[PDB]
Amino acid sequence: DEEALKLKQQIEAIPGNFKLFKQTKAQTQKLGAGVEVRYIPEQYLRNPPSDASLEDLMAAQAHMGHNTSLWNPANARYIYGVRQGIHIISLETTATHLRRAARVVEEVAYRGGLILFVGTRPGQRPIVVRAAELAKACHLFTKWRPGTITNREQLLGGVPLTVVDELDRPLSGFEDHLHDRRPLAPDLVVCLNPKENMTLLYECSLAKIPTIGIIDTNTNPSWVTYQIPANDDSLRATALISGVLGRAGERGQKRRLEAAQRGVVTWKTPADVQGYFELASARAADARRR
Amino acid sequence: FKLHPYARAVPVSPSYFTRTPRFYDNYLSLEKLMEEYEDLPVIPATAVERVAWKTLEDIRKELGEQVKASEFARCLALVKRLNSIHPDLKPQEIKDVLDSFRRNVQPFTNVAKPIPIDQFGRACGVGKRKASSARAFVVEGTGEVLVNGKTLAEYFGRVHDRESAVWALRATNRIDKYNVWVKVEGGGTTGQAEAITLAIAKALLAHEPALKPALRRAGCVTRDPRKVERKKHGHVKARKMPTWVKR
Amino acid sequence: QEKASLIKSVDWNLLENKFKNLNLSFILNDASYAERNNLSELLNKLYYNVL
Amino acid sequence: GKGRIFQAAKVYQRASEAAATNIVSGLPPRNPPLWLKAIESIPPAEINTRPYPIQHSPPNPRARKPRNLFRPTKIVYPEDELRRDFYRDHPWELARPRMIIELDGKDARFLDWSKGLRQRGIPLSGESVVQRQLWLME
Amino acid sequence: QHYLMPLRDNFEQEGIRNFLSPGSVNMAYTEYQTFILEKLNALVVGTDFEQKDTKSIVLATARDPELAHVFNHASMAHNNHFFFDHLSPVPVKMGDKLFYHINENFGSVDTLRDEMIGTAVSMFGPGFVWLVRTQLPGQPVALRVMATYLAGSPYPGAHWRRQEMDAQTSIGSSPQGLSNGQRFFERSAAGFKGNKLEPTAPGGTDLIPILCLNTWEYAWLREYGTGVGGMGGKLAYAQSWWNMIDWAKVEEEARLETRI
RNA sequence: GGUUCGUUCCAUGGAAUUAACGUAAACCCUUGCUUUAUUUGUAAAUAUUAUAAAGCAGUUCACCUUUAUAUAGGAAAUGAU
Ligand SMILES: [K+]
Ligand SMILES: [K+]
Ligand SMILES: [Mg+2]
Ligand SMILES: [Mg+2]
Ligand SMILES: [Mg+2]
Ligand SMILES: [Mg+2]
Repeated sequence: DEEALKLKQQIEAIPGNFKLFKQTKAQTQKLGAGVEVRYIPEQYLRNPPSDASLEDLMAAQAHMGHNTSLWNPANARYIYGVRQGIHIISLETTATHLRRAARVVEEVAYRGGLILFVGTRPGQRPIVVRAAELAKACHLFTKWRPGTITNREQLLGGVPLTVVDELDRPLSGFEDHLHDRRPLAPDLVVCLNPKENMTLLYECSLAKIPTIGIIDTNTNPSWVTYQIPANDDSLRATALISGVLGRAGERGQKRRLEAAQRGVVTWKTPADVQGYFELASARAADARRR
Repeated sequence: FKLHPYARAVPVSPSYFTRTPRFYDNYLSLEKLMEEYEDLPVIPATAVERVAWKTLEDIRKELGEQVKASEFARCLALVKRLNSIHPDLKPQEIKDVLDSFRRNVQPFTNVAKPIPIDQFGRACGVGKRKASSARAFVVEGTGEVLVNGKTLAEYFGRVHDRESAVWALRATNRIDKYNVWVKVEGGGTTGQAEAITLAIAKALLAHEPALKPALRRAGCVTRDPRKVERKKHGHVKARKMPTWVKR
Repeated sequence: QEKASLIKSVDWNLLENKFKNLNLSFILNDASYAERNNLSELLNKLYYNVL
Repeated sequence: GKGRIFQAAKVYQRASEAAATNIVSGLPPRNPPLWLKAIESIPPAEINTRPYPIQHSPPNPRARKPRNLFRPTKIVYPEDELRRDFYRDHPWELARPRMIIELDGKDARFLDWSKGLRQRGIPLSGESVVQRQLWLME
Repeated sequence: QHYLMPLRDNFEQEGIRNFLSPGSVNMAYTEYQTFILEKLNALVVGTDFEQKDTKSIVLATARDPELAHVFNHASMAHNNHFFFDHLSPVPVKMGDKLFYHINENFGSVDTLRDEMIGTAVSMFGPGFVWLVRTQLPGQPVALRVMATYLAGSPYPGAHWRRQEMDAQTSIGSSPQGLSNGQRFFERSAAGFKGNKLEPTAPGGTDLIPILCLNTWEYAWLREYGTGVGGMGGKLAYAQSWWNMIDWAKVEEEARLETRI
């Protein structure tokens, strides 16, 4: 039966009508009147804000804590009151702590530090990956493997590294170093759900690594160095907080690379690479006489 | 020649601390393409050419990572989604990344050679049993059967074995259509009888290939691989053990 | 990668699969290439020749 | 105490001390971590201290030995009494779907209840009657 | 919320030369489009249509009988702006390509003039007269004249409200009357059951409105008066309109594939 | 917590990441098929028993069922083989 032929015409007509459909769309779509678009779900990723206001935080549902019964009474310092059977986090407290964390993220990126954004909940992968992209950092959206910091030789043994200068240009002549070197640990960890991964945060406490976390009404605030009291169960509040910290890192990386063009390095060679220079000159000093 | 004064080690990939760096780097690239070419039209799955995508094992070996089946199952749903894009409208970027997920494995081909028919119209079939091997030459005839020159009754002194030797012709009701000239060797009475069953069945299919569905249900196509088990040291026979004394 | 298995696929580079008819009367008889008559021209395409 | 000892609030103090001197006595200390100077002047905030929470309602004056002093209190407004009155007289007004999803949190910037029930940005709902009632009643 | 957008060439300030006074276009667009948008806002203030566009509200509220009142304000705002958006401050010379199809389809540009103008008066009711571009998958581009009623939309995705034939003077016992009556129930029954009468292409690329003529009284009653005595009126309004058409833009939106 | 002949595989754990041995795989005999060889074995022969080197083959395909959608299982002389 030729009933499949006319169906073929449909598959052959898609390139045609599609081009025509897209053209006519740009003609009669925005004629009637203008619309004031105040919210788009994809706004926190496409164009995150540099700073969060009280209205942005409240609209993102960052003030909705957990049930009053499931509360860590230690973090009663950030709670504004009780309503709808839950604890309300003070909007002023979330804003102040968020502007402070943004400074930490900006300075660590300004001093050439390695940052790690960690959001493991289901719908947090696009958020963490976007934040790490802006700040030129690392991302983690799956279950943290216990020991990736305190036991980095086993877990991060064969992962490749590279040596770069103040302008992030790859330097040649460190082949012997990169082969015999201890794997890297993050200089800053931004956790979007501390309650769910305390193994990661405890290794940062042992390794002396500063950490930033979203502390919900039931989360222990002693697990991170810099707390951001806010609702960690909302993907709208997590995208705003993460986007604001991503802009902080981006704004810090811009200053670091601008100072480099002027010949001003905002950091010093780490101790790991520093020692390599010493023994490297020794091998040159040995051959100096011989 | 001297090294650069300012230098610091930096991870190459952004997925440095993840479980599988190389996998996520490739998975995030698909997420970026899908999010970019989501508006392009698609084609119903019925009109999508079937492709043999790689397996979870081919990826583990290729990337040298211990990828998870659940995380790979969702990475496979993207390539199937992107593959559904219209070919003409499909960008060159998606065409290339998809070619890296194709599985170009070809199974080995082993086709048996068909049994010919001699110029005199006789086809030779071969059957085997416990220790016997038969060669049956089936020809258009009246129903005369010879086994090593002797008649069917002068050779098998057990009617059960006679019916089993020519069971293929009996099941298909063709005893009076062909003449068989069998030549058996080795084995015993029942071993040779069942060996001729398979021999005539194969030779018969050379004349009328459309009888295999019937010889199947008759049980004349299957080769019975049962064989005497060897004697094993410490045993009286293949499996019989000597008397075990507890005290 | 070491503990990874191998999928059995036909290797068409093997000399056994590349020529399923090993008789020179068929290989050198203008089968695929244009005028590869000389048996040497055929061998040079298969093996590494030091000469 | 099953919990572990988290010293996250003292990463700088611990890291700065380990970097003060060199383990090989007689040599200058190596360069510290790159994050040490970044948060040099951004100390952590005080945690675990229990303050007197905001009192959204007057505390019981007759109480002589009050308990739950460090417990957050319930937020109550004069409109709560009004909302309960309206929606109890109009139960099927709850069947009209209402979108509590916020757009930008700037709804209260265009609400002038001296005009009427129809405002900008919000739909005509039982909330409009409560806000209009409260304005007239005050 | 939906806000009023400026016009093409400051018509609100100066208006058209010899088609509408600045005061008339003010009462026709500013003092009316704003009135419609105020009512449109109240209907979508707390619904999914709060941030959607006018045409998006048209196609989304076409068949739903519980949103017919929302369709009117959304379709009216889209149709009204579509009318002023195709007017030119100065007469434009009709392009060659468009000048060919009009003659091939209608016979002559002057024939198309009387057909549209004749349909505006022959309709005797506030509506819109459209110049539709129909092109089936197998057939070529063909131009025709479609006349919609109070707020009907020409787009195929909103055929549910393609109000193009009154029922009080078109459905009767006469031979032609019964035919119209049959088509009436055939549509209502087909639309209700979900069946489609005229197969259309995906994306609504079948009909592409190019030109429009707003015949509502608020656009001409003030300028051209009632029309008693043959002077002015709805007739002269349609005539003067034909001189200010933006044939340059009309030809553009038409997208007449070049085949000469 | 499921699943498997199986610490097999999947998911998961506020701690795991890996190594060796056993296991498994592979090997030997056996089963079907392909190529090679034909005496001292084979009635003849246009090559089919036997002999013995290498290679291929299965739970493969079809059907049915299928959890948390992640990993699968069942049916057994009347699907193929
Ligand atoms: K025995
Ligand atoms: K053999
Ligand atoms: Mg929570
Ligand atoms: Mg484990
Ligand atoms: Mg074993
Ligand atoms: Mg001999």
